[PDB]
Amino acid sequence: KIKNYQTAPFDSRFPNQNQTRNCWQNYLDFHRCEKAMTAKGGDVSVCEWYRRVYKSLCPISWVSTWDDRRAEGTFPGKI
Amino acid sequence: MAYPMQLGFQDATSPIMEELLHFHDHTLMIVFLISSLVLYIISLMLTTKLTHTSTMDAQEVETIWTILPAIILILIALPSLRILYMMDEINNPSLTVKTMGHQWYWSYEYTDYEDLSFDSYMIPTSELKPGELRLLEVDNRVVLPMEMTIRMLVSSEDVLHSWAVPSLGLKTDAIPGRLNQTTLMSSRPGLYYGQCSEICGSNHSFMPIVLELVPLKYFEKWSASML
Amino acid sequence: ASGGGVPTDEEQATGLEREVMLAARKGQDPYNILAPKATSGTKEDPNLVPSITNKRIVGCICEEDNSTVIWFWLHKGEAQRCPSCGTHYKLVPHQLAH
Amino acid sequence: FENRVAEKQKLFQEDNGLPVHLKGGATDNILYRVTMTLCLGGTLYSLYCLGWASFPHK
Amino acid sequence: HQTHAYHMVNPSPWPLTGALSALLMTSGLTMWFHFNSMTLLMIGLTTNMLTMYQWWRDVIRESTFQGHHTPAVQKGLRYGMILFIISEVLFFTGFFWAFYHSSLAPTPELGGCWPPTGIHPLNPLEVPLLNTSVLLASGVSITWAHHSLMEGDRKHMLQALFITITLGVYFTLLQASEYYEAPFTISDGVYGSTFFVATGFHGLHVIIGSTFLIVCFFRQLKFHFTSNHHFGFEAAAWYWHFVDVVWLFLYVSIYWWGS
Amino acid sequence: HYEEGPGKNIPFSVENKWRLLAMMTLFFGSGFAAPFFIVRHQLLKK
Amino acid sequence: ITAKPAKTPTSPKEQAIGLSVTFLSFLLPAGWVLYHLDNYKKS
Amino acid sequence: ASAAKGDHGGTGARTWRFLTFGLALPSVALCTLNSWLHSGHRERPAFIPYHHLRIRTKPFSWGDGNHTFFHNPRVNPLPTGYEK
Amino acid sequence: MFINRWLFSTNHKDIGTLYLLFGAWAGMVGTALSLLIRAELGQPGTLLGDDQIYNVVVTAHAFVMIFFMVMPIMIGGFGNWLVPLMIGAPDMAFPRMNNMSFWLLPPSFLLLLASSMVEAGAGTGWTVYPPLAGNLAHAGASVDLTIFSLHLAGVSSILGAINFITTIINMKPPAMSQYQTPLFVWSVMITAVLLLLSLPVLAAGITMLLTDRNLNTTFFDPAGGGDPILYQHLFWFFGHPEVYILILPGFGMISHIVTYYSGKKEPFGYMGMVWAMMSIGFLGFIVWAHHMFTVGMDVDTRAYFTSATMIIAIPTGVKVFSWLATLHGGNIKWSPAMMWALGFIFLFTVGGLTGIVLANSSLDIVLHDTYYVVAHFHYVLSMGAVFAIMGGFVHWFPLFSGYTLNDTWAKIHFAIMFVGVNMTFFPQHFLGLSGMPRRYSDYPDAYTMWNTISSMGSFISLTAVMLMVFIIWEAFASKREVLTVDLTTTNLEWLNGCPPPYHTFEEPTYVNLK
Ligand SMILES: CCCCCCCCCCCCCCCCCC(=O)OCC(COC(=O)CCCCCCCCCCCCCCCCC)OC(=O)CCCCCCCCCCCCCCCCC
Ligand code: HEA
Ligand code: HEA
Ligand SMILES: CCCCC/C=C\C/C=C\C/C=C\C/C=C\CCCC(=O)O[C@H](COC(=O)CCCCCCCCCCCCCCCCC)COP(=O)(O)OCCN
Ligand SMILES: CCCCC/C=C\C/C=C\C/C=C\C/C=C\CCCC(=O)O[C@H](COC(=O)CCCCCCCCCCCCCCCCC)COP(=O)(O)OCCN
Ligand SMILES: CCCCC/C=C\C/C=C\C/C=C\C/C=C\CCCC(=O)O[C@H](COC(=O)CCCCCCCCCCCCCCCCC)COP(=O)(O)OCCN
Ligand SMILES: CCCCCC/C=C\CCCCCCCCCC(=O)O[C@H](COC(=O)CCCCCCCCCCCCCCC)COP(=O)(O)OC[C@@H](O)CO
Ligand SMILES: CCCCCC/C=C\CCCCCCCCCC(=O)O[C@H](COC(=O)CCCCCCCCCCCCCCC)COP(=O)(O)OC[C@@H](O)CO
Ligand SMILES: CCCCCC/C=C\CCCCCCCCCC(=O)O[C@H](COC(=O)CCCCCCCCCCCCCCC)COP(=O)(O)OC[C@@H](O)CO
Ligand SMILES: CCCCCCCCCCOC1O[C@H](CO)[C@@H](O[C@H]2O[C@@H](CO)[C@@H](O)[C@H](O)[C@@H]2O)[C@@H](O)[C@H]1O
Ligand SMILES: CCCCCCCCCCO[C@@H]1OC(CO)[C@@H](O[C@H]2O[C@@H](CO)[C@@H](O)[C@H](O)[C@@H]2O)[C@@H](O)[C@H]1O
Ligand SMILES: C[C@H](CCC(=O)O)[C@H]1CC[C@@H]2[C@H]3[C@H](O)C[C@@H]4C[C@@H](O)CC[C@]4(C)[C@@H]3C[C@@H](O)[C@@]21C
Ligand SMILES: C[C@H](CCC(=O)O)[C@H]1CC[C@H]2[C@@H]3[C@H](O)C[C@@H]4C[C@H](O)CC[C@]4(C)[C@H]3C[C@H](O)[C@]12C
Ligand code: CUA
Ligand SMILES: [Cu+2]
Ligand SMILES: [Mg+2]
Ligand code: NA
Ligand SMILES: [Zn+2]
Repeated sequence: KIKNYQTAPFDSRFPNQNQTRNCWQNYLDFHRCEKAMTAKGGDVSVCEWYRRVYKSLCPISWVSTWDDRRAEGTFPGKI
Repeated sequence: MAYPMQLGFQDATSPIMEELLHFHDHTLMIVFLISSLVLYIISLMLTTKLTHTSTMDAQEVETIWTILPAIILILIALPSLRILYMMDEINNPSLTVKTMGHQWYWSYEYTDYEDLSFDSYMIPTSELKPGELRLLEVDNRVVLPMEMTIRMLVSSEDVLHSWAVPSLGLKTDAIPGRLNQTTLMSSRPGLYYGQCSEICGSNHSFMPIVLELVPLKYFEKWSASML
Repeated sequence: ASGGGVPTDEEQATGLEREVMLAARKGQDPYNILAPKATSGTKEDPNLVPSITNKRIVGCICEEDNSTVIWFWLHKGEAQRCPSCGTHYKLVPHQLAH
Repeated sequence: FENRVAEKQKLFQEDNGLPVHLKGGATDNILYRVTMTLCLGGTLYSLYCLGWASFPHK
Repeated sequence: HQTHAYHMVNPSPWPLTGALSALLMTSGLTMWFHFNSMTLLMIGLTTNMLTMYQWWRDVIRESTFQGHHTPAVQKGLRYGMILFIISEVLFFTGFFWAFYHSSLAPTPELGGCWPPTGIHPLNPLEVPLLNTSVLLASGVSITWAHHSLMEGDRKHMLQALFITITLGVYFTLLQASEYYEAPFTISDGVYGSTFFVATGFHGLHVIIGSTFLIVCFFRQLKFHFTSNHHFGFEAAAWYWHFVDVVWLFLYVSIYWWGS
Repeated sequence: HYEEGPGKNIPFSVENKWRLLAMMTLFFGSGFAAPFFIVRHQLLKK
Repeated sequence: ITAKPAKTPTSPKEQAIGLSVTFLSFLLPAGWVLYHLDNYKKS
Repeated sequence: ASAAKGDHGGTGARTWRFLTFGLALPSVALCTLNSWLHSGHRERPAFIPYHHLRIRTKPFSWGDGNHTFFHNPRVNPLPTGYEK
Repeated sequence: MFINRWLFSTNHKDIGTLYLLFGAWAGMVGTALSLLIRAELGQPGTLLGDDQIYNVVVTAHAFVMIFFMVMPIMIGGFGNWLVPLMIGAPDMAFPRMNNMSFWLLPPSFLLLLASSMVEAGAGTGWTVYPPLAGNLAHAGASVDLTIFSLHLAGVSSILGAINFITTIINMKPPAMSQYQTPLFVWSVMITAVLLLLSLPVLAAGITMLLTDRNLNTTFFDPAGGGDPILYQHLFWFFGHPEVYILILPGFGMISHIVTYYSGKKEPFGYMGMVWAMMSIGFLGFIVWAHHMFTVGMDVDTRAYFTSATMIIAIPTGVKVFSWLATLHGGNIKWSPAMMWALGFIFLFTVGGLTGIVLANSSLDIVLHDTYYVVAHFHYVLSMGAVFAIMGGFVHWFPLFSGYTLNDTWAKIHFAIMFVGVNMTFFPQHFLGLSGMPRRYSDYPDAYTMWNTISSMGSFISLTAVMLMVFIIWEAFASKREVLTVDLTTTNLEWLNGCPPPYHTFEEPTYVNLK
């Protein structure tokens, strides 16, 4: 719905060679949205865009390490 | 790839690399001119019995050899900067692929739709198949669709490395904890080689990069079969 | 608020420091701290170059603002001329330390 | 305290041909030998350590 | 006999003992970090202290006792000190660069914010502010000491110099307690790294400067300084001001802005 | 002071050209040989 | 520049000797190590 | 700026002493008051094994290799948490 | 007396001599390392069979050539010997501290040789970038001993800088302004200022690497929020000024040699020469990131660094053309020193021009970390510095020793070296353009031809170095004492005889104010 995604589009907020924050921001956004939805009684499907973008941009080991830390309670980012 | 006795750049595979060839031709002409001129004048100053050892005035000829060089530098900078910004232009890719450097091999990840990933190691010289290139072949190549704008994201999981493909005009350092972006676009199908370009220890010389450019349709079946 | 107890150079300076100080007071420069002023440098009015031996290296800045300094040994005896501008210099030897 | 600089000036300007680092007397000589012995000995010891560290102790 | 005012120094063994002590300290640090032994380091630090003591003792002998410091020699020593201080400024600049580089673009590993997640900075209005008033005050008192010396007032020179030193020691003690009380350590990421290495090197400079002042204090007690010739004191004062200014930058950058 | 003049302002002797040849040969030869022996050292440790 | 004749002239024979000795001091040690490179690689 | 005081007719030893005792030391006294007032041990925060903190890539060259140089048991947790 | 003179020295000439001896010895070490590099690359395959050893060899080659050969010779050797003589000063401002700048080098060299002896050496590249240089990829004492070597070499040079700047500012005749000092003296002062400002930043940076390796700091470790790129900035902030530090005293000696053998009383456009060196010095501090065009920097930053870097060609051009204008109309003396200077002018210009090709970030993407860079710096730095050193050495050897060299042998030496270095390095441009990476122990088969020729060229240069040693021996063996020297009126350093007495200028020169 409103998707049909090929890959993460150009984001004017991150126009330079260093894309580290682009990955990080979308990872955060997806998880913040996922928590809002699961909490207030709504659907995680609205959080889809962020999931696709961070999935396309973020290295597997980063996503993996971050997931592990959120589970351990050591994720330094605010979610 | 480079061939025996090559003098200049590998043949341009992308529009940007073509652009650089022309810019290099332009600049190299200038380099030849100035170096030969200097060599010339040296020989000119040394081939005469005529002398003039008294004090010579400088605030006049110094204007010439200050303004001319400045103009020549601007003549180089203009096309240099035009290409630099052109490389930077927003292109909007159809695909995103990531590569992680490791001691000593590269791994690739195509995670736009499916979670596809694999390691890419150099084929040992003893295991090369007849006709294959020593130090250049890898077990798993980087299959990519030709004639499409692709976003390459480069990083590392240990020390620094550098992902390069001379034919496409590419070189982006692989730094741990950082995600470097570059765009790739091959005008032709084929196999394009590159080698790790940042000293990463013992096997820095042995962790090549091999891109395999095929039509989109073949890229898609390859991705499926690679899951 | 105030008082004394701190020695002065006059009372405590010693060695070469003291010599330079006492000489400067008499308006002398035995240790070549100052740049000598030129005479007209003619045959009759040569630049007098003090020395404690029978020769001293002279550096001549022929014209004001020249970056090139002309160097040569000035020997005791008849006045010599700068190889570049011809101005005259004459050595006036010995003494300093009584 | 009293100003005894003049005494020290006399002692160090005394024409005995001794270099400034030994001109204070026998203590200078001792301190010097201690310093130099520690330096030279310590250096020999470092060379030894280098020899030791140069080889693998598996 | 020479007829210029410069100083030809007697052949000295200190440059060699100094160089060797440098080898002993670096070798020692290596032996300590990797081969768990402090023997070399111990000898190194010892010969180093011995070298500095004898070398500067000789400089005092050459100037106060032998009179080799004519105005020309003193002029050169002034340039030497200013240049030395400049090199020290550039050294600190490298650490301030490291601080600003990390703090201005906090990486995801820190939580993408500064200070990092999990770091609770010291309150800059507490001991760090006290430390600031302490160094600023010592800057005033050392200026009083200098004017006293030049006006020929022995008692007040010693009084002002003593106050300056006490303040330097007070700063050092306060900082040492701050180091102990701090909830973060040098191993607490880039925050602890920049904090302790930068303030640490500064702390070392305060200790060096204090020592230099103490040396001037004793030389003053022994009447070495005249109301006009006292370069050792002037250099210690310039060095002390340098230390004071580095603190102001540290305070503003690391303690205040970086909190 | 010290001896002055040609062959006297240097830390080595040039009184005998053959002893000098030996000195120079050891001096420069040791420097040039060092890397070869260090490489040999590193290959022989493992 | 002008100079006086050699106080201790070095004849052509003496020069061949000096040159030879010089070249050998560089070439022999290095050559030895290089020659025995295989003996080192695996031992 | 010009401060808020005045003198300047001749800055000498008396003036700098006036500043030492009339401004500088009193400032140190006030800051000493302020500090030895707002002190008091603040309740140490709950331990969380954050990966960017308590870094250990090589043991320290002292003690058991796991304690920082100026380790304070009360406020400095080890990689595994606060001590006994 | 021997120990007093040579271990406890406070004389600028004797200290200069210790530096020339140290530097010549270091050059032998640096040369052997370079032949080991080229032997490994001499034919396809592996020679050493241990690439960590190859990397350790490349790393040590650079440190030795830079810190132990070039700097000691140019600044400590020629600088100590010539600067006081050229301004009529009795010695350096701090003649005792000067001795410590010297004595810190042998320990520094020992620490470097130690790092290659212990563990598996530091196979990091002379840039020592982490994480490769960190305690995980390079565990053990090696990298730490390397860092300490640099600390001692850094202290030596910083103290030497303070000494030279003070001496040049404070010890000239009362009537001589800074605009009346020789160009070599200017080149040393400017070099000293760059050293003074740049070395402390390196010191800061390598100290941070040391603490990351041993005190659990994470300045360059992403896990603690650090950044490997920060080290690069700190290194290169020192690194670029360093390359200008390596060439400046060379520019100074070249000006003297060219002026001297053109039979001129002065170099053309003195003030333009001063201006050029100062501008090069200034600009040399704002172009460092051109060593980081591939690390992933903003495009605007890259455009700035490309531009700032190109501007250096202007002041550099004024020097080149001024040397040529000094030759113009001269009564040319084809001495061996003049040949080195002329070779310098040409080879330096070639290397400088390829540096301008590299300044373009666009092109650098493809040239970075390839042999094109190695070719660039071996022309400007290797040939440039070595040629200036050889020219100055042959020119001033009679002043330092009191003996003359055999000119014919010296000309033969120049010829062999000229062939050797061009055969060794010219083909490397081809290797770079075609894509061969630097720091490689082996290469794809296509690169075989140029690598073979390059390694052959390296042996030619070895022959030249061995011959140089023989030539120096012959000079000392024959003992042809100097009698007369031309142009002493504009070359003060020669005015006190060959060799000049222990103490020169006990009675200073007389210079009128007018
Ligand atoms: C040693 C190996 C030589 C191999 C030669 C080529 C074989 C070709 C086969 C067959 C040739 C024809 C078929 C292939 C054409 C390929 C065209 C190409 O893609 O084009 C680009 C290529 C090839 O460029 C060329 O088109 C080759 C140019 C060669 C210039 C040589 C000058 C040589 C001088 C002395 C001999 C060399 C050593 C000393 C060099 C001293 C410094 C120059 O790559 C370059 O850019 C290389 C050069 C890099 C920049 C150096 C700049 C300053 C150099 C010299 C100034 C001298 C001035 C005075 C005049 C010269 C005075 C001495
Ligand atoms: C003697 C030392 C020395 C000197 C003087 C220079 C001088 C210059 N260098 Fe070079 N350089 C090095 C030593 C030196 N370099 C080293 C050691 C490295 C590699 C380090 C490493 O990675 O290990 C390097 C690397 C290097 C790089 C990084 C390449 C890379 O890693 O990808 C760049 C980038 O711009 C560069 C540029 C230049 C430029 C523009 C000059 C300019 O200053 C040159 C100017 C001179 C001329 C241009 C010629 C004379 C001028 C004229 C005749 C006038 C007319 C000219 C024009 C109008 C163009 N250098
Ligand atoms: C001053 C700097 C200097 C000098 C002179 C040299 C000289 C030489 N270098 Fe260089 N080299 C570097 C600095 C220098 N190099 C640096 C910085 C690197 C990069 C390291 C890295 O990547 O980390 C490098 C890397 C390097 C490589 C690339 C390695 C790789 O990428 O894997 C190669 C390859 O051929 C090479 C070869 C040589 C050769 C054959 C010589 C010489 O044989 C050429 C001929 C010169 C001489 C033989 C010197 C003679 C001098 C004397 C003996 C002094 C005499 C003294 C008196 C008279 C007082 N060097
Ligand atoms: C545990 C913490 C550690 C503490 C800190 C560590 C180190 C500090 C070290 C030393 C300094 C302390 C005292 C110095 C002691 C004796 C000085 C002796 C000379 C003397 O008594 O000097 C007098 C003034 O000193 C005097 O009041 C002495 C002055 C004391 C000043 C500070 C007291 C403040 C009082 C309250 C005022 C605050 C109000 C603020 C107003 C606004 C400010 C602008 C002037 O006299 P005279 O007749 O002109 O001189 C004849 C020759 N001496
Ligand atoms: C009281 C304030 C004054 C500070 C200095 C006083 C004592 C420490 C000893 C030497 C310090 C000198 C310079 C600083 C070097 C490293 C930073 C040290 C700053 C410091 O002391 O920081 C401490 C760490 O100590 C540590 O590791 C320190 C470990 C001690 C070993 C020192 C390591 C030696 C490395 C020196 C490198 C030398 C290179 C310098 C080159 C100069 C130019 C060439 C902080 O304590 P912590 O427990 O982590 O947190 C406190 C939690 N309650
Ligand atoms: C965010 C960053 C964080 C880190 C910051 C950390 C700290 C901050 C910085 C600084 C503060 C520290 C201390 C300041 C206190 C005292 C310093 C001493 C100055 C002093 O008191 O200087 C006096 C006079 O000024 C003189 O020297 C004037 C003469 C100077 C001579 C030496 C300079 C020579 C060096 C090279 C020359 C430069 C050329 C300029 C032109 C270049 C154009 C590009 C002493 O006299 P003198 O030498 O005989 O000279 C005779 C001239 N009157
Ligand atoms: C000085 C007078 C000349 C004026 C010219 C200007 C030059 C330098 C001063 C400017 C410094 C402040 C600029 C900061 C603003 C940008 C904030 C920022 O964010 O910059 C940061 C680094 O700045 C940093 O440490 C900056 C750290 C400092 C580097 C500059 C080096 C010069 C220092 C030596 C000079 C000696 C002076 C002696 C002192 C008295 C990080 O870099 P980014 O690329 O953003 O990375 C983020 C990515 O995820 C997205 O791409
Ligand atoms: C636990 C403590 C140990 C820590 C290690 C360091 C310890 C102490 C360092 C303190 C430095 C003490 C220096 C004492 C110098 C005494 C000699 C002196 O001060 O000598 C003076 C000259 O100045 C001169 O050389 C000026 C000499 C300048 C020296 C200043 C150098 C500071 C040293 C810093 C070293 C570390 C660098 C930082 C590390 C990262 C003598 O001339 P005057 O004073 O005019 O006398 C003449 C009159 O009497 C005539 O009437
Ligand atoms: C990993 C650990 C690395 C450790 C490396 C340690 C290296 C060496 C350690 C031992 C060195 C200490 C020995 C004392 C040195 C004193 C030098 C000094 O005080 O030198 C003076 C000159 O410098 C002046 O003034 C002003 C300059 C004063 C310089 C003080 C020397 C301090 C040495 C440390 C420098 C660090 C560089 C700082 C930047 C990072 C005096 O000059 P002299 O020629 O002596 O005399 C001239 C006579 O006319 C005097 O009457
Ligand atoms: C550029 C200027 C800087 C030069 C380098 C600075 C030198 C710093 C010296 C640090 O040395 C020390 O090291 C120790 C480690 O060996 C300590 O002992 C300790 O370490 C132990 C050994 O395991 C324990 O037994 C103890 O509890 C104790 O804390 C210790 O007190 C301290 O003196
Ligand atoms: C990069 C710089 C290097 C330049 C190349 C060196 C040029 C050649 C130098 C000659 O050196 C040697 O020659 C040998 C062979 O000709 C060796 O002998 C060896 O080989 C033998 C004969 O094959 C034996 O007689 C002995 O046991 C032996 O060790 C070997 O010792 C060595 O000294
Ligand atoms: C004894 C001497 C007077 C002059 C002289 O020595 O003849 C006096 C005058 C001022 C000095 C003192 C100053 O008043 C400052 C200090 C104040 C005291 O609380 C402790 C000692 C103190 C550190 C000093 C000790 C004292 O012995 C000094 C050195
Ligand atoms: C004014 C100054 C010194 C002149 C003197 O006092 O002798 C001279 C020295 C070198 C000159 C510079 C150099 O000749 C290089 C440039 C040449 C151009 O003709 C003018 C600007 C230019 C940048 C010059 C400006 C100015 O005339 C300079 C800077
Ligand atoms: Cu990976 Cu080089
Ligand atoms: Cu550079
Ligand atoms: Mg690179
Ligand atoms: Na090889
Ligand atoms: Zn004249």
